[PDB]
Amino acid sequence: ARKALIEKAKRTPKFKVRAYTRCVRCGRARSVYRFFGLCRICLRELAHKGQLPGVRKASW
Amino acid sequence: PRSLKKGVFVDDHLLEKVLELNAKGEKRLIKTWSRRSTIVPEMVGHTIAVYNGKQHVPVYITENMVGHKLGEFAPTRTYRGHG
Amino acid sequence: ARRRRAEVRQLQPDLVYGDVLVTAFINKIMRDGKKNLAARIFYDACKIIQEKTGQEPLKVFKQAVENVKPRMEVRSRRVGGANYQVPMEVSPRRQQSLALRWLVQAANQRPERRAAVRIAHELMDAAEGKGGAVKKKEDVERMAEANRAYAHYRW
Amino acid sequence: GKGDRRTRRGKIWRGTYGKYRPR
Amino acid sequence: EQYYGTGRRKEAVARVFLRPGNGKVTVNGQDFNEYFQGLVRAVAALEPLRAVDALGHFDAYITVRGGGKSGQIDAIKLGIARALVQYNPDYRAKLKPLGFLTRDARVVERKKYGKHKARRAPQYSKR
Amino acid sequence: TMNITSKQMEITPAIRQHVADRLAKLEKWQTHLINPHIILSKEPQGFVADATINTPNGVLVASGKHEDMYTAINELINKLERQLNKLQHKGEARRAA
Amino acid sequence: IRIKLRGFDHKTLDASAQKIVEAARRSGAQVSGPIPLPTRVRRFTVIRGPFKHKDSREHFELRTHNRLVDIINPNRKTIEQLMTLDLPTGVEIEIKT
Amino acid sequence: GNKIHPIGFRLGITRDWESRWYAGKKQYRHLLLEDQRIRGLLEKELYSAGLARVDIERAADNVAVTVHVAKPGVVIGRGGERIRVLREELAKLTGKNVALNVQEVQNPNLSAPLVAQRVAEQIERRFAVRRAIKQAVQRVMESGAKGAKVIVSGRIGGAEQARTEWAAQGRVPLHTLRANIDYGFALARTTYGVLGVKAYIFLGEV
RNA sequence: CAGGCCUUGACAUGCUAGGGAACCCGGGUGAAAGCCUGGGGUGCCCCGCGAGGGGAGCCCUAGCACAGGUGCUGCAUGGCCGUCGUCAGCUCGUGCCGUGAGGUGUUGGGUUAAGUCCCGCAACGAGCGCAACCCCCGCCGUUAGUUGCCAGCGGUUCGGCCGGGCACUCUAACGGGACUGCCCGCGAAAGCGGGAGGAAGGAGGGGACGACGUCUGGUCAGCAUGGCCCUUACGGCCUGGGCGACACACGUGCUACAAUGCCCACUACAAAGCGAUGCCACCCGGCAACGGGGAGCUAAUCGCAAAAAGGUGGGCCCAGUUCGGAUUGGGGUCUGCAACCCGACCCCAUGAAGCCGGAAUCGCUAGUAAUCGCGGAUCAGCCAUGCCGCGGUGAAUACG
Ligand SMILES: [Mg+2]
Ligand SMILES: [Mg+2]
Ligand SMILES: [Mg+2]
Ligand SMILES: [Mg+2]
Ligand SMILES: [Mg+2]
Ligand SMILES: [Mg+2]
Ligand SMILES: [Mg+2]
Ligand SMILES: [Mg+2]
Ligand SMILES: [Mg+2]
Ligand SMILES: [Mg+2]
Ligand SMILES: [Mg+2]
Ligand SMILES: [Mg+2]
Ligand SMILES: [Mg+2]
Ligand SMILES: [Mg+2]
Ligand SMILES: [Mg+2]
Ligand SMILES: [Mg+2]
Ligand SMILES: [Mg+2]
Ligand SMILES: [Mg+2]
Ligand SMILES: [Mg+2]
Ligand SMILES: [Mg+2]
Ligand SMILES: [Mg+2]
Ligand SMILES: [Mg+2]
Ligand SMILES: [Mg+2]
Ligand SMILES: [Mg+2]
Ligand SMILES: [Mg+2]
Ligand SMILES: [Mg+2]
Ligand SMILES: [Mg+2]
Ligand SMILES: [Mg+2]
Ligand SMILES: [Mg+2]
Ligand SMILES: [Mg+2]
Ligand SMILES: [Mg+2]
Ligand SMILES: [Mg+2]
Ligand SMILES: [Mg+2]
Ligand SMILES: [Mg+2]
Ligand SMILES: [Mg+2]
Ligand SMILES: [Mg+2]
Ligand SMILES: [Mg+2]
Ligand SMILES: [Mg+2]
Ligand SMILES: [Mg+2]
Ligand SMILES: [Mg+2]
Ligand SMILES: [Mg+2]
Ligand SMILES: [Mg+2]
Ligand SMILES: [Mg+2]
Ligand SMILES: [Mg+2]
Ligand SMILES: [Mg+2]
Ligand SMILES: [Mg+2]
Ligand SMILES: [Mg+2]
Ligand SMILES: [Mg+2]
Ligand SMILES: [Mg+2]
Ligand SMILES: [Mg+2]
Ligand SMILES: [Mg+2]
Ligand SMILES: [Mg+2]
Ligand SMILES: [Mg+2]
Ligand SMILES: [Mg+2]
Ligand SMILES: [Mg+2]
Ligand SMILES: [Mg+2]
Ligand SMILES: [Mg+2]
Ligand SMILES: [Mg+2]
Ligand SMILES: [Mg+2]
Ligand SMILES: [Mg+2]
Ligand SMILES: [Mg+2]
Ligand SMILES: [Zn+2]
Repeated sequence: ARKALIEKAKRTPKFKVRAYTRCVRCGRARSVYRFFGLCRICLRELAHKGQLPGVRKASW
Repeated sequence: PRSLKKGVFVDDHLLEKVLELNAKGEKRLIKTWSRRSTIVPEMVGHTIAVYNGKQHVPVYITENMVGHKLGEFAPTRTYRGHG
Repeated sequence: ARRRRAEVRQLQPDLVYGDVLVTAFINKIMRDGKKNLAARIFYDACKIIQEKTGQEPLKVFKQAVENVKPRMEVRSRRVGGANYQVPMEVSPRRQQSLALRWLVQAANQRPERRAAVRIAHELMDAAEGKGGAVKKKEDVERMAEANRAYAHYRW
Repeated sequence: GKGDRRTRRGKIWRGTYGKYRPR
Repeated sequence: EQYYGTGRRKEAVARVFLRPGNGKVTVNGQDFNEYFQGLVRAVAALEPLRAVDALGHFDAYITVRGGGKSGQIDAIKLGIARALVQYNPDYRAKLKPLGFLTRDARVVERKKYGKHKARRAPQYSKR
Repeated sequence: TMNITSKQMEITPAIRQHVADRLAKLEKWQTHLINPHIILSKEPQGFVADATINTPNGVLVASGKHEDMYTAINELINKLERQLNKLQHKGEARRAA
Repeated sequence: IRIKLRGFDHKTLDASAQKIVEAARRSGAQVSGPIPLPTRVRRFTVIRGPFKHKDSREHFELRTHNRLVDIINPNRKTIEQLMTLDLPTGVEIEIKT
Repeated sequence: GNKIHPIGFRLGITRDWESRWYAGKKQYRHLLLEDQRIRGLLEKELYSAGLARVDIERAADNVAVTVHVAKPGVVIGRGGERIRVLREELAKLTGKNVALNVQEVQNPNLSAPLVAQRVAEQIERRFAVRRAIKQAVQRVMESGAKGAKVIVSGRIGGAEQARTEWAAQGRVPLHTLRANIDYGFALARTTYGVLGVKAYIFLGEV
């Protein structure tokens, strides 16, 4: 039960509660960041590539 | 519990059948999946079969069990004890 | 630690008497980093001992300290197949730490209901040579003398 | 303390308000 | 007629204005003792001038913001001691030896991942 | 008390009880067995019996391996004993001088 | 006559805060020099590995740096000339009054 | 399993982002999605060309995609045939004014993503992986690089036991921030499974 | 998991044939899904004053390929991570020694946080690590002066509010600064001990950073991927249940057992963040949760916001209590289609265990521990006492 689920997550639901974010990249339902539309893993994968504008390794 | 400003919630599809049976005179058994529906004064004396996930449990409604939810009378877990 | 002999923290002299030893005592009173509370308790105690016995609190406090200092202690050392309680002299740094520690602990075993009072009275007894604090010191010393025979195992 | 709702401290810990901690 | 110093401790910053007079001291719109009422830590703030006897010789106008009362107190201690070195250059000796003229860099160490706090580690049961 | 984990395997109360009677051999040494934990597991080669037990004089960690789950358990016990006997007697070695 | 500058890169921000402040200082009269508005930092903290290993993270941040410049004595010499200026890509400009 | 990604570690020091723009909270995600879809299409279509980097720029309703490549011609076409074909496929997806540029990769044998893909191609052709890796590194050093390191992990040669083979020459100081190191990855799909290829090229320190 | 349903199928690329495309709107049956069905107008380039004739814009219906599988194998794998370990190490080239595995270098004397550096040496170099280059913090400077600041002079509705100014604070970009550089001493040197200057001293504090490799470590359930397995079902939709069960057992935490405390009332002092079906001033109804009004703020402007410990006063008087706040009864609020299973919050009542914890065992070397509160991601709401951050207060001790 995966591709059917990345699909069902797209279609608007019968009630607005049933909506939930999936990672637009890998389809992950968990740890999905609103700001990027990405999960924690993809967030890390693209950022390391430099394909997230302004995003950089944070050190203090 | 549910805000008093809002309604006394019954799923309408359950309720409708109640009033239908009330008019003609009650009663046939009513199979419902509506655990979330309040027992309502109009329902008293009926016997509603409440699906617990597996079986439909026959529940004869009485004057004492009005304010409650339908699910409260069709328990969802089989537990006979330990050991 | 393994590499070097650590550095003794130099404390800041206390506001009311200008005393590093008082500051140290305050910190030992201090629970949960509530030093304002800690400060009051001591200074409140300093008030009390003046009322009960009109002298210099500072003089009392310092006399109580010199009375709780263990001059000799036992430290275990397992030699062969037995643990011997070896008699050792206490370094002045350590004498201080133990004295201030026992003072507060013995204070807080006392029955009267307010800390400042317990701290007051214990400092009064220890100054005169009574109280559980001095009892600790006396005992530690007696243990050491009791094992004078093992004083050659000293490192 | 912090576990008692009917007190000020309890409402702070819990991050709510009421009679025992008003705003 | 005016003399100035900048004090910082932790997150507290203090602007202090030394102006000669009888010794009245003001912190953020209130007397010293009104703002630091009930704090033993307080009178440590006036320590730099006690080192050069400027106890009663100066009034002091003082701003303070950020951090907490104690850090603010330590901040004041710094600034008024900068103000003094400013009021007289030869004040350095008999101020530097008391280290009043230096700023301690000791601040809150950052919280690290894997730990409960900065250094406090989570409890583990090996077996 | 004593915990047993059967990783990605099903076992019976019988088998669990067997392990308890087998660990029981360690009671020989009259020392406290604190939270003994047995983990049973299946590799492609055979079974694996893991155990971690703490005692007043140290920890016991051992892994037993064998095609027969019972032998795997028995070898686990053998390795645990040898460790426990060292923990209980190593201190006696240097009583002189 | 307000110009508000916002970018993810501060080299290309200060770049453009400079040039706007130059352009209108040329065709006069007064530019209120580029004031650096405090940065809004958006942090993202992630577990390094895809599965378990909770105690290991990596920190990422996204910094929106703000600049403000005020052209005080405008004179539409500036206003028209400003309409064409070579602005880098990582910067967004806002003009208001 | 340890080493930090050598590019993400150098962002804004020796290496610059590939999507350079600003966007606010309400917008960022949607631009980013479109950005990746642009890369999705182009990564498939421009592979044969020798795709190394794909820079992306944005202002307002208009976007400029700069494609770096070893074979500019394979991108552009005959007088602009494919280059035109692209804008249409592009701005259909974009739905906005999509400027497509192309730019030379002066030395493809100093471009780490290129070296990586070449070796990945070589090992899908059932070439001798170790002989290949030494070659790749030999090419990169001849082309003047200050150091090189290439790594291949997986069922090498078809073997059931996965293994990792690498080779290196000169300097590759992955710990040095100011050292410019191009990095690239290439996936080699075979009948027996996936091999991973990593290429490190040390162009020099800044 | 149970039950009700769907069969090129929730989704890709196809090729073919019927319908009209396309999109919206209702009706029946039903828990819903689904099944049933009654609505209504398709541009094009086209013979079109004419029926009529498409093409492919997209759908529909029937096919066939195919889809789909969080089914198996992390012991076939890529990727990424954990660990030993921020440990000081792991090697290569050539030469030399050995029949050979292999040695040498890399050992040795000194030194360092360090295979750090020095001296010596059949070794002479080189690489990956170490360090440095990067970020935060500490001092200072330059450039800037609003939405931030207010030293001084004017107004001052009595509030940096106004004039004004950018000094100061700050904010945020760029620089300076520490190198054992300088003196004493020991040294063959490298260094070590002490001093001064200085905001800072011997890596200034913290961060990012993790060698060759190990654990046939972890993940086929984030993703990818070989192969094996499912195909009116091991795919797909829905309603309900379950993941929240409870004789027991262990791990991590929260709150505690009280007077250095608890309660009330009044009164101070942060930082980092977050906020247009959002953050909510202020007003009014309610004991309250909250509700209804309603201004401001694309936010250094406005808002969350009150920080808490603390301070000042008053009560409690050593009791299972004015400690503790579990359990349960009753009444409400809010979110949400819906709080029975299974939400958080408020109020009334109830007011348990617990009097400091056996064997055993964890953390921490300084702004640390301890203690105090604040924010954020996720997020309709929340089971967060979790996690990642932030500042407040602020120790003890290290012989070895
Ligand atoms: Mg299924
Ligand atoms: Mg999948
Ligand atoms: Mg949701
Ligand atoms: Mg989600
Ligand atoms: Mg004590
Ligand atoms: Mg005692
Ligand atoms: Mg006596
Ligand atoms: Mg209470
Ligand atoms: Mg006072
Ligand atoms: Mg803290
Ligand atoms: Mg653990
Ligand atoms: Mg068990
Ligand atoms: Mg199981
Ligand atoms: Mg079992
Ligand atoms: Mg094992
Ligand atoms: Mg035996
Ligand atoms: Mg042995
Ligand atoms: Mg944890
Ligand atoms: Mg593995
Ligand atoms: Mg792997
Ligand atoms: Mg496994
Ligand atoms: Mg030989
Ligand atoms: Mg030979
Ligand atoms: Mg050799
Ligand atoms: Mg050799
Ligand atoms: Mg070696
Ligand atoms: Mg060797
Ligand atoms: Mg040596
Ligand atoms: Mg080291
Ligand atoms: Mg070296
Ligand atoms: Mg040598
Ligand atoms: Mg700062
Ligand atoms: Mg200036
Ligand atoms: Mg030194
Ligand atoms: Mg390093
Ligand atoms: Mg395994
Ligand atoms: Mg998979
Ligand atoms: Mg697979
Ligand atoms: Mg085959
Ligand atoms: Mg369901
Ligand atoms: Mg459920
Ligand atoms: Mg669960
Ligand atoms: Mg049991
Ligand atoms: Mg227990
Ligand atoms: Mg907890
Ligand atoms: Mg516990
Ligand atoms: Mg009691
Ligand atoms: Mg009771
Ligand atoms: Mg009891
Ligand atoms: Mg009570
Ligand atoms: Mg109730
Ligand atoms: Mg519920
Ligand atoms: Mg205890
Ligand atoms: Mg306690
Ligand atoms: Mg014990
Ligand atoms: Mg340490
Ligand atoms: Mg407390
Ligand atoms: Mg919080
Ligand atoms: Mg939030
Ligand atoms: Mg939330
Ligand atoms: Mg609950
Ligand atoms: Zn993802």
